[PDB]
Amino acid sequence: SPWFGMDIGGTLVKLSYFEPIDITAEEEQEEVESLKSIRKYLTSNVAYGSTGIRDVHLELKDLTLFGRRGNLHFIRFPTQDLPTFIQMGRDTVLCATGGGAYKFEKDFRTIGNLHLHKLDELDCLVKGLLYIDSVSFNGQAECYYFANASEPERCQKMPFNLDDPYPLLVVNIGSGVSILAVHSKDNYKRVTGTSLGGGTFLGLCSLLTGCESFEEALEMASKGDSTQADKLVRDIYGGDYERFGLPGWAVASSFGNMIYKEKRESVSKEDLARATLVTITNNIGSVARMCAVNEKINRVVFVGNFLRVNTLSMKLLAYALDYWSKGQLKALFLEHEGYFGAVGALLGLPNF
Amino acid sequence: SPWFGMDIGGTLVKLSYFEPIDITAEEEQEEVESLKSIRKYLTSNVAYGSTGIRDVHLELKDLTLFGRRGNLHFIRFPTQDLPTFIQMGRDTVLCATGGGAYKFEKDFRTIGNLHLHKLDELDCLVKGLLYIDSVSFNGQAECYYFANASEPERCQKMPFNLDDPYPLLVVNIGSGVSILAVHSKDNYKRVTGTSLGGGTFLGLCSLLTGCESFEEALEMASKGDSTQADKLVRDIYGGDYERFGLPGWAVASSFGNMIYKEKRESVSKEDLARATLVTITNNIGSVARMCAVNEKINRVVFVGNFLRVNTLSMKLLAYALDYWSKGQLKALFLEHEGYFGAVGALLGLPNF
Ligand SMILES: Nc1ncnc2c1ncn2[C@@H]1O[C@H](COP(=O)(O)OP(=O)(O)NP(=O)(O)O)[C@@H](O)[C@H]1O
Ligand SMILES: Nc1ncnc2c1ncn2[C@@H]1O[C@H](COP(=O)(O)OP(=O)(O)NP(=O)(O)O)[C@@H](O)[C@H]1O
Ligand SMILES: Nc1ncnc2c1ncn2[C@@H]1O[C@H](COP(=O)(O)OP(=O)(O)NP(=O)(O)O)[C@@H](O)[C@H]1O
Ligand SMILES: Nc1ncnc2c1ncn2[C@@H]1O[C@H](COP(=O)(O)OP(=O)(O)NP(=O)(O)O)[C@@H](O)[C@H]1O
Ligand SMILES: C[C@@H](CO)c1ccc(CC(=O)N2CCN(c3ccc(C#N)nn3)CC2)cc1
Ligand SMILES: C[C@@H](CO)c1ccc(CC(=O)N2CCN(c3ccc(C#N)nn3)CC2)cc1
Ligand SMILES: [Mg+2]
Ligand SMILES: [Mg+2]
Ligand SMILES: [Mg+2]
Ligand SMILES: [Mg+2]
Repeated sequence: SPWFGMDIGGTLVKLSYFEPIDITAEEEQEEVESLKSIRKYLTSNVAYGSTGIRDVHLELKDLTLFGRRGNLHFIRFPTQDLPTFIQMGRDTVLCATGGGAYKFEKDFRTIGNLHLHKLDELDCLVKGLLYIDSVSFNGQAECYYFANASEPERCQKMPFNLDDPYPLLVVNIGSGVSILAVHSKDNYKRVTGTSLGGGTFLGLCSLLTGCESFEEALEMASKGDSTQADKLVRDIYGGDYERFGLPGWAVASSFGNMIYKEKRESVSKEDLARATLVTITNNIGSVARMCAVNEKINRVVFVGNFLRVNTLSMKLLAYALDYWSKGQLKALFLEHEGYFGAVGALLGLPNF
Repeated sequence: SPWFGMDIGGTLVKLSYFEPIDITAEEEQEEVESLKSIRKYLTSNVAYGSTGIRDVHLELKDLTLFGRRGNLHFIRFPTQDLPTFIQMGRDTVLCATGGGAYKFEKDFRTIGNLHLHKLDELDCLVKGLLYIDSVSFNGQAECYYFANASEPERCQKMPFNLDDPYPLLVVNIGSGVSILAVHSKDNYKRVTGTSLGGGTFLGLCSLLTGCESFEEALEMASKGDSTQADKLVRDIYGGDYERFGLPGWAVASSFGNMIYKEKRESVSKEDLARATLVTITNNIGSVARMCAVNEKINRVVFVGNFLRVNTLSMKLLAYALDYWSKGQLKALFLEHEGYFGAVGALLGLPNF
């Protein structure tokens, strides 16, 4: 049967699909038409229906997996459209993770003889992240950081080696945020989480601006000035708060200048989108910083789809984590964004 | 001259005023008319102008201070109205703290011969909190907690003894949030802060609901259901996330159900006010919890005017801190709310 792993999150479904490329002459004969149809559909289209997308740039080419060679594909669609997916499937051993592996278990079982194996969303995240870094991104580093993140004229993406990845703090920014302390391949802990995550960005942005997609919210934020909404240290002190080393540009109160009616009447949607992005991103960085200090871990890797096509938040995390930790913590990022749980689920197939 | 301490914050000015009650016969004669006018104005009115308020219920009666007996009064007004206050003063040694002691230093000096002494906002907070607990609230405890905070039929305010108050984590929830680790009367550190504070509650509430006061925002929140806006663990899993002990009712994504247009169209202003309150309150509790764990401190006292007339947030902090710490941390509260910096500033008078 086809080799899939699926991570059904609170907002997005992520699917990893292994396309064999070593199909012999006899194997092609023995391939049933429904299976050939699935493989050709997945590999000849980059858009599936109105809301599924194959992230072609992430494809791992000529990967050896379970003793076969193939291409590993990365596909996403909204969890809201899982009914379309399941209806397509009804018209296979599925390793599935995320909350939706449990929430929609009975729905997957409407597919006759389908064998669903539910796997833990954070176990799959850790296994998938370690796996992808181990095999490399087609010979390039999977992990990167922003060098000189405090100096815009210098700041640039650069590769980072994770060959000995432990210990590692993993900050998974999805709908909500989970924070993991990883001590070895089989020893990690969920330190805590925060509810101020990607769904808070998208939900608050939607309420405040009328945006109707994540991409629109980011486009608005790129044009906005968060300081039109936020109350800064310099708005309270007139300058720095010197005694505790707080710069005047630091945010004292997110959205705190919106207590003034005349400021609410002048602020733009773009300013509000950027203030929402800045508020959520700084809170994630600060929680990660406190967790790293307590866990005695100095490498913090941020993953999850809050950061897909979101260089603004990545650079803010890189700058803020470095600044507020006095250079003791380093922000790291991974090219495969939000797909690690789906890969980790796929990697569970040999156990069944 | 009159004995005042003033804390000029990012949103509110707090004023502590000592009314002498041991005025002799000769002292009354030597009292100049402008001074008698100030004392009678302050003690015969509970509303000053359109926006100043004396919190009569907080008055400390027959306090011995600087060798005299008197009543200690607690007065607040918006920082936006400090121009009215200074104009009243122009038509004295002022110990002043908060950011506004610096921001408005030149304005205070428009009052002829006035001597301004700027004091640190967190030093004054610590000194004032320790002082008020030491003298008691007219014989009652200044500090309280909520007993049995997880059981609504039992939950009740009860006094707490701080006679040996160290160590103590102090969470100051003003416009922004400062977190202090207090080891002795003269040894404390500002552990960190968060920008998601009282100004975020009021500013976001105002944007989302059109409320035009803090009190209106709380009234709205009391009628709302935050789960109409928030995405809960049970919305993602269908139930608890058992592996990591996350109950289905926990918030996975604040405002995370507002990514759906039809839910934005059905949610009420009251629901949005309550979701704003819950989001900000849980984040403050969680940051306090992480700081307490790292500082090895098990008593966390929450102060600042985000919590004035705000039993909803106090009870949520008491429940959440107890729940998420597995009973290892206790939330404490103080009757004098947001006045500690103003008292601490007053206590600096003998140094000048
Ligand atoms: N399964 C895989 N498929 C494709 N490329 C891989 C895979 N695993 C690792 N790689 C990449 O290819 C490189 C060589 O891997 P590999 O052929 O396993 O040699 P090796 O690991 O150095 N020695 P060994 O594992 O003992 O045979 C690695 O450094 C990765 O960059
Ligand atoms: N096309 C998109 N649609 C919706 N959200 C997007 C999209 N692209 C990026 N995002 C962001 O990515 C977040 C979801 O990230 P993701 O890691 O896929 O979470 P999830 O697994 O669905 N949720 P969770 O159950 O909390 O693990 C959203 O909250 C958005 O901030
Ligand atoms: N300055 C004060 N003015 C009014 N009441 C006070 C003051 N200081 C403390 N109190 C309260 O009054 C009680 C008695 O205080 P006090 O008269 O100082 O006796 P004491 O502290 O027990 N002994 P001592 O300080 O050595 O003279 C305290 O426990 C407080 O509740
Ligand atoms: N009447 C009120 N007007 C405005 N805000 C109020 C009022 N009553 C309570 N609040 C809340 O109290 C918060 C301000 O608390 P407060 O401790 O006085 O901060 P501040 O000292 O002015 N600010 P900061 O400079 O950050 O210390 C506001 O953000 C509101 O959430
Ligand atoms: C799995 C993923 C799905 O989306 C996810 C679930 C839940 C959460 C939230 C989370 O993990 N939480 C723990 C820490 N929480 C608090 C709250 C108050 C106090 C105090 N006082 N302490 N901790 C909030 C929720 C994220 C991601
Ligand atoms: C004095 C008072 C006035 O209102 C006040 C000032 C400032 C603040 C905010 C504060 O103290 N901050 C420190 C911690 N911050 C971050 C941000 C990102 C990362 C990472 N990565 N780490 N830390 C945010 C601001 C509160 C109160
Ligand atoms: Mg997820
Ligand atoms: Mg090898
Ligand atoms: Mg203050
Ligand atoms: Mg005594």
